[PDB]
Amino acid sequence: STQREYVFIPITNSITIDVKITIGGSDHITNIDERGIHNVLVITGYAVDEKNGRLVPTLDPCDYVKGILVAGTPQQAQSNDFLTLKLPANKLYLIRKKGNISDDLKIYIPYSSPDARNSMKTKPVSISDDTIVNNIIKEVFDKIYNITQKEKVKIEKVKEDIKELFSYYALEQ
Amino acid sequence: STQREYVFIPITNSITIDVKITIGGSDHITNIDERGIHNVLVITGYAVDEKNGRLVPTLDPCDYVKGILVAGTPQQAQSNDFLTLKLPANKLYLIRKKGNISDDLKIYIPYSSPDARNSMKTKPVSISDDTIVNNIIKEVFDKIYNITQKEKVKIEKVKEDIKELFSYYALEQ
Amino acid sequence: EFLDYKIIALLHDPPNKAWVITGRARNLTQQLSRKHEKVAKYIINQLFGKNYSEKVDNADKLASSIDRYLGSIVYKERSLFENRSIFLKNILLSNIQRDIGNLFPKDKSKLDNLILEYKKLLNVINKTNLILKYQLFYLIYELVWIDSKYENTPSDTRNPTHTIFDHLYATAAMMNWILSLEKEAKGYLLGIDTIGVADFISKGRKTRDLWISSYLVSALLWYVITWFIEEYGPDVILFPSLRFNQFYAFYLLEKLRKEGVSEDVIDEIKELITKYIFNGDDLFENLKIPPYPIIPGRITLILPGLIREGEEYKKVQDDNCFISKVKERYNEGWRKLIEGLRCYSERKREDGFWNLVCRVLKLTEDLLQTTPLNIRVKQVSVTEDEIFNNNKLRSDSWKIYDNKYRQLVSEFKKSKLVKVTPESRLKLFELTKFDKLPQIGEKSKRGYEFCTSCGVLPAVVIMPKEDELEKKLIDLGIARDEKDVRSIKNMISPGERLCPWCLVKRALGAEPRLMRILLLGDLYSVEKIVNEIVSRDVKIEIPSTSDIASIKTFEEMIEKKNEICEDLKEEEVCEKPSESVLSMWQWFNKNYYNGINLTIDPEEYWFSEKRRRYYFSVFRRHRITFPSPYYALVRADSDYLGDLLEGKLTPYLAGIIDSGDYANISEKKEEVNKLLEEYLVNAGSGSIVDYVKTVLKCIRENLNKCSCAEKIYSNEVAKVMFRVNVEKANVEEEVKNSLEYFETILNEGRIIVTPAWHVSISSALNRGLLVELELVNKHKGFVIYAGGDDLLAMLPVDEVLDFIKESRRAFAGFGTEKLGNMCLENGFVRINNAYYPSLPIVGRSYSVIIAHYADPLFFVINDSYNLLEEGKEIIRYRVMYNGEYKDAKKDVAIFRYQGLTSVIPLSLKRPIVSSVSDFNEIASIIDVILELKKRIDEGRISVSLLYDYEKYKHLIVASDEKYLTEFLVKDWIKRNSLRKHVEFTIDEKLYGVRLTIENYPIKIPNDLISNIVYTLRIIYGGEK
Ligand SMILES: [Zn+2]
Repeated sequence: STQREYVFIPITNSITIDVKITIGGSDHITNIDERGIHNVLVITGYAVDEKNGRLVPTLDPCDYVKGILVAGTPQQAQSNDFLTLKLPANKLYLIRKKGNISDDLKIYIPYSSPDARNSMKTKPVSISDDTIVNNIIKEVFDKIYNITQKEKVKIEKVKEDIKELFSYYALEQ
Repeated sequence: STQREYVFIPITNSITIDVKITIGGSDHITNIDERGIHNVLVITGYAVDEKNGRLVPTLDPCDYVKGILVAGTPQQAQSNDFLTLKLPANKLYLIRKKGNISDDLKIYIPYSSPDARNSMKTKPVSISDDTIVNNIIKEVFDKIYNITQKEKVKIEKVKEDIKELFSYYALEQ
Repeated sequence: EFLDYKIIALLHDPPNKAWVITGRARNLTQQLSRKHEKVAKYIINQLFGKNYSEKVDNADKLASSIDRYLGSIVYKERSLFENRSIFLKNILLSNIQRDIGNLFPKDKSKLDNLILEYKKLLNVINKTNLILKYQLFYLIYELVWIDSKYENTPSDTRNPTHTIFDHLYATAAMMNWILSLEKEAKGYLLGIDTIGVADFISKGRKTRDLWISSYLVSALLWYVITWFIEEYGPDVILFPSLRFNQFYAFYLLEKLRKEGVSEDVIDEIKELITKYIFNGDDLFENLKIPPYPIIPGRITLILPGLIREGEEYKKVQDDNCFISKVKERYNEGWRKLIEGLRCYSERKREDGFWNLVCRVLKLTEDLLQTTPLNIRVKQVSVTEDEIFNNNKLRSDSWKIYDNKYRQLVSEFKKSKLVKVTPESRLKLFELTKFDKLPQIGEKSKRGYEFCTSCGVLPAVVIMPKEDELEKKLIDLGIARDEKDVRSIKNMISPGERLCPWCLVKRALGAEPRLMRILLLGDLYSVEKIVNEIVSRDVKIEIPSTSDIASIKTFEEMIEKKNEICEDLKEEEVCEKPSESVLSMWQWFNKNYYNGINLTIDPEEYWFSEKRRRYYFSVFRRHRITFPSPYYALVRADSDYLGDLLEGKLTPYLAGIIDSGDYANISEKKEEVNKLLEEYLVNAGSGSIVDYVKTVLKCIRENLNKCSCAEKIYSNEVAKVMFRVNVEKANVEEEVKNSLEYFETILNEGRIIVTPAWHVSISSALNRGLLVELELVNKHKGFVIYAGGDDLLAMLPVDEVLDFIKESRRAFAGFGTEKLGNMCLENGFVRINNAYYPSLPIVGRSYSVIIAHYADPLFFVINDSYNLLEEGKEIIRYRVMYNGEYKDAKKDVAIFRYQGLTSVIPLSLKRPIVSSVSDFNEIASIIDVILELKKRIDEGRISVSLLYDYEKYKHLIVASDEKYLTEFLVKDWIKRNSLRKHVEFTIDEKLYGVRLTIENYPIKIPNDLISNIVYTLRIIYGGEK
């Protein structure tokens, strides 16, 4: 099996890629075959600050976040703010399951120190402002999952695909 | 800014102290005055690790780690062993809540590293076996007052909320 | 008449009552403007608003017994008997609860967050098509509520033994009575039953025959009840509950696919269905049919007395308008399946095996007219007289539904006295006396050559033996040429005779998508259904008993691939998957992709004769163990479930009281009351319990006779002043009616059955079905049918013991790690913070036949229904009941291996669960066999352990001092142990069980430890 790295969804140009190398292997997690971005995960209580973002947490179920999993390098090989976590993959709050999933993992979620001595101030709002939709695929798809997304039968709805799904949570701080 | 603590309630013989001297006051949450244990706290998405009596997060919003928020001092030593967060009291998963408390808090939650040297699994478990309730409630929580077990006319009632409310998820490793 | 007033009932009480009632947030009722009806009215913004008349009031009363239990006027009062703690109590047990503190829409900011989801799902249905608005909302009501992660709340904080979602569906089902009685009154409780299911399943050579014949039972019944789904929408089906069917949801999607709908709303609703109705298995989307034949078997409707054909509903013409309608709606499905099979077979007129099916579907038209399944329908009725005084409910009306369902059950058991096999309807006298029987193939040297699957009917397609097939296929009419032979042989074995009915089973076994004709029903024309089947190349391969007997071999050469690979290179073992075929078997699908080609017929391989020694040598060099020819046919069935639907107490005290005892409940008055008094007091906790605690006090030995008010008036009258709103509460009558209620309960010795009691048991029975399917997939098994309480699977002999262990406990709600998207929490299945009750008390017996893969599947299935269903009926063991030692008889898990029989009780405690600590010892003898079996194959204990027990047995039997027996088994273990550090204990509550059996051709050792030894010999006998 391959070790993975869940890439999240920002709002600004800063926290889109945050990783320097690509697949390495060949077997992956997320698929967008023709109609929908399949196999996307959700994690409860984890903001990513959408600027200076390293997965700051939240302490309730109502908070969550969603983004696709890629089996890429652990974010330019830093040994500071990871989790060194893995589990039989029967414990993933994934959306749009498709097919038998591998029953292992090795994920290093870049979850840093929480935002100390500040209240939640967390904002539930989905992704909007299509200029932000084009902002993300500008740098996260045309080379990471670019086997598709350039000449597929339907690419312009993959932008539509993130319209429905992603509704992150940020601390507004 | 109540310097809070979270002593959780598993069957383990590892929750002996893990903490030290009192809140800084007496505005507690052991609201056992009326009918037994009141105002429970349940973390969502954490393990209990069945050993090394701290908590480990696992990223599915399916887990319950329960225990009473009795404040105090984190052994007077730790800073990184806890999330160091600031809750406004309205962003938790609570049980048996009384009149709303609209203040804000300090957060020290017993944390074990994710450290998936092994694989992470979730093991359902609860409390039974009279000696298994005889051990822990006498270890710590009976000493919150020690006026309990002194004149407490609800001994038959408080003894059950260990096997009624606090159901945690072990590690199976 | 346009009634459609059930949506007013399905939302009359929002899934936020317990937080809105005796308020927690109390501001989402502020931030829009009776208290809980306001938040109930606000969410009704799509269409017609709530009617404060005969649309909820009377329906909500007869829906559940929470108007009798906790009083009629204090139910509708939300006042004085308050309790500001939302517990959720199980319905079968009451000593088990969850706690439901706060996960719910608290503000309109969060409240409308889901109303936009409700609307964005029904915004796609044209507003003229209200029947799709109801059908869709019916299934997705609680689904979109579970996705938006909200805790499930009880229908009443006082008596928390009813989930609000179930009580909502309950009052909507009773709504068909209330409505049709407000009009010209008539209301029916229709019920359908299938005569001889097991005998229909047991007719098949292969498992694809077993699987198809087990799928016809579900399809033919689904094609009937889908007509009621189309006429009166859902909620007219009490059993099986629709709110979790895999058959309904599948039919529901193809309705949206029909008539056009938003492609990302039919999809928006398809991740809901895949996540919850199924468990993350979109295999049905690729299969195009629901993978598992869920057999309801016993369907009970609650119909209104209103019929269509007036272009809209009218008064029903005659009472027989419903029985005749089903009987003809049932034979239509058989015709419409013979139609599609005829059409499809001519579409593929070439390709072989279909030019044969064409030749018989035409030669035997008259025979195939008759359905081979022969259901039986019954019906009762109600009138305005039995339910109303003038226009309001009458006293004692609350028991009408219970009594009406009583007559329905009796009428079934009354008719089950005469068993009419479906073969009797055929006309075969002149077809066998004179040689007019069409015999495509060989000519019977001796008459007509009975079928090899049935055995009863004569055969139409006789097959030559393996002298040689080609020169005997092509000359005879069977084969037109030679190329079709290898295509006929692929579906019919040489020597196999087939009757018209069984060939239809084989034909549908070659193309299971043809079942869509019955699955959807009156949605697509038969030709449109067939077209999509010939417009594709789906290849659905179904396992056989030789495939199941090769799991550990396949799974061994699948991880020694490269090594086992070079030597053959040509034997299709290292062939590469050349197609993308699929299967309902979630083990074939699960691998299929390790260059191993799981499609190879093992009977041309290690299970062959020209190739046996070869693959013995092949397996020899690679340390691969030669496979055993034995599989395990596991058949589960719950105990006294239908007897539980009558509200009886036999499922609780199985064996201590039997179904026969209810002919005179006074003979068991001491026990039936000890339980019923316990169920009532524990249910309905809060300030109310001490009130009812005193009402059951003043009964016991023919007590006060209404002179108990004195003790309980003080309870109520000193409580009614807690709020100044008492309208006309005649407390001297209120406490009387409550005393009248519990009286009938204790006199009848059974819970008074209401719709909510049924809908809850029914829905839980469908959720337990979900977790039961993950377990049969987890243990590499093959589900043959699993509908509700029943189950039929084919496991390997290896995973059979631990399957029973997990399946038995998962049925009781207790369990370890989640299976799909649902966990098992001590008698409460939980789907994303939503707690649902299970059936912890209901016993569940098992029947394991360890059979050779070559044994005739007719007599293996027959034994499984005549090893248990008449062997489980006679087995008694010594159960621990309230300190005494009584004799229970149920929940036994029988094992059988060609003569050897074993019985392993799963409870040993007669009220199987009375506290949350009762779960961890259900099936506690199984892991005793599992641990023992584990220590043997590791050489830590010799297998001679099973052979020496005979001499230790007489001492362990005669010894009644447990400190002495815990040394005799410690000695018997260590003597024939192969090491010096094996410390294997026996739970010590297993010393003395004494399983007996009344004069039967089944010899069971009369002690438990001996049965543990026989169970191992049976498990080990089926591995060599
Ligand atoms: Zn036949």
